[PDB]
Amino acid sequence: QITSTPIVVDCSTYVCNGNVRCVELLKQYTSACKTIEDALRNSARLESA
Amino acid sequence: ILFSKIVTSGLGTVDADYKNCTKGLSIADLACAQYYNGIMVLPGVADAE
Amino acid sequence: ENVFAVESGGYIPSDFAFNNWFLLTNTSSVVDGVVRSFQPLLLNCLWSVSGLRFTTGFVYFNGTGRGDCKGFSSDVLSDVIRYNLNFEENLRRGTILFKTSYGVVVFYCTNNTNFYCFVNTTITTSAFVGALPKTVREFVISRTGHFYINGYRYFTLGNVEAVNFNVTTAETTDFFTVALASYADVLVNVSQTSIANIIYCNSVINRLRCDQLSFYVPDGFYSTSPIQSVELPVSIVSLPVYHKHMFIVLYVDFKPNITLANFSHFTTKYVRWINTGNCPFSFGKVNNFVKFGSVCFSLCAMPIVANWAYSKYYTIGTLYVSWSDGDGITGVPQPGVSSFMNVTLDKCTKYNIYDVSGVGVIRVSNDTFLNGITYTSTSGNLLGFKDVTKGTIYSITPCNPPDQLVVYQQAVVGAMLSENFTSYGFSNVVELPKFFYASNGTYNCTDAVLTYSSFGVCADGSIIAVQANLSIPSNWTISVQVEYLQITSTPIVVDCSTYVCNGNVRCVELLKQYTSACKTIEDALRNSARLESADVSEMLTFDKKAFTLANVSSFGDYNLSSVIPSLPRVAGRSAIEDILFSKIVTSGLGTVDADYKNCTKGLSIADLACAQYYNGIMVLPGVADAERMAMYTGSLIGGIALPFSLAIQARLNYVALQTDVLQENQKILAASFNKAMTNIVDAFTGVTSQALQTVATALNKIQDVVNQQGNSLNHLTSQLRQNFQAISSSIQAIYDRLDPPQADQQVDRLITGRLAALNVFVSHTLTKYTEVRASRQLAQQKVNECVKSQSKRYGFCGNGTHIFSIVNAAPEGLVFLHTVLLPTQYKD
Amino acid sequence: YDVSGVGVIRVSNDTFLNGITYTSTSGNLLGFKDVTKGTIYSITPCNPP
Amino acid sequence: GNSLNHLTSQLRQNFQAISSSIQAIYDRLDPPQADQQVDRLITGRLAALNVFVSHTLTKYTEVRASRQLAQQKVNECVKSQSKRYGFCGNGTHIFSI
Amino acid sequence: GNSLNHLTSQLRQNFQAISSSIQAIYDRLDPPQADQQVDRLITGRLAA
Amino acid sequence: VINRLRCDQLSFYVPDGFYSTSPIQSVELPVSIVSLPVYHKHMFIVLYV
Ligand SMILES: *[C@@H]1O[C@H](CO)[C@@H](O[C@@H]2O[C@H](CO)[C@@H](O[C@@H]3O[C@H](CO)[C@@H](O)[C@H](O)[C@@H]3O)[C@H](O)[C@H]2NC(C)=O)[C@H](O)[C@H]1NC(C)=O
Ligand SMILES: *[C@@H]1O[C@H](CO)[C@@H](O[C@@H]2O[C@H](CO)[C@@H](O)[C@H](O)[C@H]2NC(C)=O)[C@H](O)[C@H]1NC(C)=O
Ligand SMILES: *[C@@H]1O[C@H](CO)[C@@H](O)[C@H](O)[C@H]1NC(C)=O
Ligand SMILES: *[C@@H]1O[C@H](CO)[C@@H](O)[C@H](O)[C@H]1NC(C)=O
Ligand SMILES: *[C@@H]1O[C@H](CO)[C@@H](O)[C@H](O)[C@H]1NC(C)=O
Ligand SMILES: *[C@@H]1O[C@H](CO)[C@@H](O)[C@H](O)[C@H]1NC(C)=O
Ligand SMILES: *[C@@H]1O[C@H](CO)[C@@H](O)[C@H](O)[C@H]1NC(C)=O
Ligand SMILES: *[C@@H]1O[C@H](CO)[C@@H](O)[C@H](O)[C@H]1NC(C)=O
Repeated sequence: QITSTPIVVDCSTYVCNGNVRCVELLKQYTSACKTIEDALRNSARLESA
Repeated sequence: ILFSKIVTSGLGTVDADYKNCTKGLSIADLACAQYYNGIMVLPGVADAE
Repeated sequence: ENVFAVESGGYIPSDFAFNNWFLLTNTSSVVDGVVRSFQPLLLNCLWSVSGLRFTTGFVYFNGTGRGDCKGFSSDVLSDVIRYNLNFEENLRRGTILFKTSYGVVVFYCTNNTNFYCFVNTTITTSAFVGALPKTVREFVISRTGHFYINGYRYFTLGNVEAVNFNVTTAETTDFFTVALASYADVLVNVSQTSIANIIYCNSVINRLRCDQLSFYVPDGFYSTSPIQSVELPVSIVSLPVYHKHMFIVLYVDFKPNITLANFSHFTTKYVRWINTGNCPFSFGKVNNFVKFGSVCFSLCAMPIVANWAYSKYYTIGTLYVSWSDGDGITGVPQPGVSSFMNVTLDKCTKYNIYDVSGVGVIRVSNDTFLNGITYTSTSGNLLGFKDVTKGTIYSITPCNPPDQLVVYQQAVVGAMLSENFTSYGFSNVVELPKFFYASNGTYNCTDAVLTYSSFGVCADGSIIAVQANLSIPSNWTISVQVEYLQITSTPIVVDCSTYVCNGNVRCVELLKQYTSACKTIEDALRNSARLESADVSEMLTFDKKAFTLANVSSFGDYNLSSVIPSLPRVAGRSAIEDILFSKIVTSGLGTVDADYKNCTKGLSIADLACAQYYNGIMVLPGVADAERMAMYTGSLIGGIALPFSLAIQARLNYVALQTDVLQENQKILAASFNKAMTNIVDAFTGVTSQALQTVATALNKIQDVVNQQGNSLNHLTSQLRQNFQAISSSIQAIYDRLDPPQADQQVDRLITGRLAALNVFVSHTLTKYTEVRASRQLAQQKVNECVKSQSKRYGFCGNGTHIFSIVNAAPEGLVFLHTVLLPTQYKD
Repeated sequence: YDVSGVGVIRVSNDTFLNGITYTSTSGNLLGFKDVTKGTIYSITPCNPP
Repeated sequence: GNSLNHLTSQLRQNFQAISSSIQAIYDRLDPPQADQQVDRLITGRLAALNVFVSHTLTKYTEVRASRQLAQQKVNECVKSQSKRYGFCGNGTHIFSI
Repeated sequence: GNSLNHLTSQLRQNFQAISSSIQAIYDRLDPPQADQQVDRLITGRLAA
Repeated sequence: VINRLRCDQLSFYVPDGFYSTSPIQSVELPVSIVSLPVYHKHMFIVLYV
């Protein structure tokens, strides 16, 4: 096996399914999105390089 | 032959093509079902070419 | 005067110092940190009125009464009025007057009756309200009636039309600025509970910054979903039924008389003096197509509660409902056959199709499925439906699915999309095999900077794919190239008990039942930190004599002045590293230095480094201390010095004998060296396409690497607010409210939450370390292959023919100053 | 101010205008103002690790 | 396939909310109680997402070893004759494609 | 040792459910509510 | 103290290293309260059994 296929997720769209009020409420979970999607983006970058 | 013998899994597609996704002409195939949840399968690094 | 011209669009001019603009709050003002919040900071007017012209003079929220606004004006309804004073007698004398929809209110304060403050009200009555703080200097009123002093909400007046002063200055020096404000939402750099500076969440890039809590943005492919329309048309689809209606109407009358009339479809009506109670539905909201099998109403319990001034509550009665689940009862917005089907295509539309409710864009589809009526994905979202009246199949695509942006030099250059039209103000759209790509570039560029797995984007945003006598150069130029490699991560350790139980002794004594939970966490952290310290400690060799060969005199015409580690300790940091450490903006989210000597001595309120220490998040001292790094790098520099230009000439000789060690060429190459050195120190200090772009990349990568640690730390220290479905977020408050039997049944939720939080944070740590390890091994390899040696491959040690390389300390990392030769000024 | 807790209370020489209760990101109180005298009392937990 | 299905199916469960659809919640109740409903869903979604991250990171670190091995095996047995038995197959190596 | 102990001890916690044991919880309640009770145990055990 | 630590390790041997610990707060504590001024109109509720 040489490579997986990199995946990326988008926090707010997954969690709130696009309800604007839910997204306004998700701001209270400080950095709760950042630390997920960063841990996916950086690994995808490493796999590509 | 290998590419024909190995069968993709209906649990989740692992390569997707987004450009037709928002056109609405048809009910979405599994790739756009995922894409409406923000799961965005990226193009594989090692293209067959 | 620090008074300013507000710019068109209501922006504060970015260099304003805010020297009295307190951040307003209803509670618990913060000490330090980046916050994202709504605040009244979009200004319709600011005018400065000096003591020469203090007069009585009301202001309405419609802006009438305003003075000569400075710089800009607008006539929208402002929501708030902010008064910034400069005269110390403040509100101690004179009075504030207010107009309300049913009377007049006046605020005054008196000591001789400290200044205890009172209100007079006429539809006449008076009330005690509070006491004047030591010096009011800024104060604010909301149109809804909240009154704020020095940022804190003291009382409410209800809705107010206009505000007025019976006030005069003490001296001709004095003036006050009055400004009409409305809410923006903003990112604020708070320090010492002062504002330092802000950014508005206006533009897209500012949306990113406003939702990464980061003033810097790295380069990379950040995703977003564009904001939806504030309003929607409504569509409804139903199965045809035999139509019949019942009104349910609740009548209220009182004096300090509730009745039900007559006490397949139905609807509900309700008709400074209703709550949902324990019912799993809300009166009125029942109309929103909730279902029941049957329903009964009687004078679960919905108490009807009168309020006075939002200050007293009186349960004037209770309505009881009983309901069965099932169908045949639904809300309907209006009261014998055939279903309505008001459906709008293309417009993003709230829908209730077959009692599945959502938002999306409905469209006609060419698909023809004989089975079914609604089609769903595995996630349970509605995808499409069949009009039973016709067999028409419709598809339910959500509006604004996520895009991916390309950010470079803190600008948006390009955007991948799933649709063929431009957006965001970009110019042209090209179709690539799996997506569209909008941008503003023109495709003349030939060299990318970002690599989307298999594509490049160049500075314009143009996507590019990537994969007889001779004109020998007459001369070879030298150039400099920079690599940054991360080499360590600063270990963190958590005291599991003091984090989870906050030190409350009952909680600590409860935690013991969570057998070995804390052990297997803190043990994983400790073991990682040991390994980190050992693996770095072993890597930093030394040799005293080899180091001592390094001195700036001992290099002739090649001016390494900025690299040679400074005279202290064996040494101090060298000038380039000094530049970097001053250049990198330290994170506002998580301080990764520590000093615990001060955290209890208490002379000043705890700064972040102690604030996160009280929860046990003990940042350990770094394993690669500055002095040791300087000593190592010095030993390397003296190693490569080991005549100083004669070794260089030996290399030039090898790469081209007859040209590159001619004395004139030697001198020229010394000049080229000094030039390149100067150009890079220029680029690091402030204001080339294969040179300074390397500097840009290294500064980006370093700022990124700092930022990602700060955010990992802030996740953990921010989950302490989260109440995990318990009565309240503070353990002490719970034990005050409950007897131990119920107290434990509540506190078990906080414990099972916070242990999840730690079992995540440990994962962030251990994966970060495993990413670092590969980098450290690679850096070691590059030390062996390309400073202590001469490279035998292009590219691996700079794009160029190898001559020599140089090593310096940097935030958690090493910088390699490679140098290489390039062909130049060809002759046939 | 209806925040209940345990701590050492100590007068502190730092002075501010804004606000009343000073709190960290974790929501622990770090110090409170005396409205009547303007001294700021810092709050420090007993037995930090 | 299993990893993606698990992730995209956690999205269906109700995590002790009244309903697994956010629009249903905001339709049925009044915002101050609907919020302390929806915070259950939000926490459950975040949990599942943070599991899926760990599936991805483990899969990457497991494949990294295999890739580095494959690059070693090619650097041997195609660019050269092999110099040992067994490493590139039971028998005496000649070449590999 | 500690790894495996931390695994096996999670069964004792009731995860806010009425009881830490499935038989008891399914005995004392009616199925359409015992089921959404035991949901809590399921989710807790999976996270462990 | 070392036994107090062992009781947290659930082990009779404690490998050499650095371990985090916290001393124990005292068994009795002064109550202290601070409040804004308010108009007072105290009421009793007294239940008799
Ligand atoms: C302190 O608490 C009060 C309420 O507890 C906050 O006042 C509320 O502020 C929001 C926005 O800041 C107001 O919402 C606005 O209402 C108008 C109604 O016409 C609407 O047009 C706007 O689009 C927006 O929805 C809200 O009405 C107002 N009052 C209440 C009772 O909610 C105040 O902001 C809080 N202060 C801080 C610093 O948090
Ligand atoms: C947030 O504001 C603080 C000041 O309140 C900034 O800290 C200062 O920043 C300047 C640069 O503008 C440095 O020269 C000072 O040494 C810093 N002093 C202190 C005490 O912090 C901080 O940099 C600001 N944050 C950002 C991202 O700009
Ligand atoms: C504000 O409202 C009052 C009464 O509605 C009116 O007299 C006044 O002229 C208004 N101001 C402006 C600028 O329209
Ligand atoms: C109005 O305020 C004044 C002082 O500002 C006070 O003397 C007077 O009693 C107040 N009016 C009433 C009706 O209490
Ligand atoms: C792109 O170009 C057009 C016209 O040149 C301009 O209106 C638009 O703002 C530009 N956008 C960016 C991001 O450069
Ligand atoms: C796709 O976009 C290009 C330009 O971006 C345009 O010329 C072309 O007509 C579009 N094709 C379709 C099918 O929309
Ligand atoms: C090198 O450059 C610095 C820059 O200020 C200069 O002061 C110094 O004289 C130069 N030469 C040496 C040998 O350091
Ligand atoms: C830490 O304590 C020492 C004691 O001398 C003091 O000099 C230093 O300034 C203190 N640090 C801070 C941030 O107050």
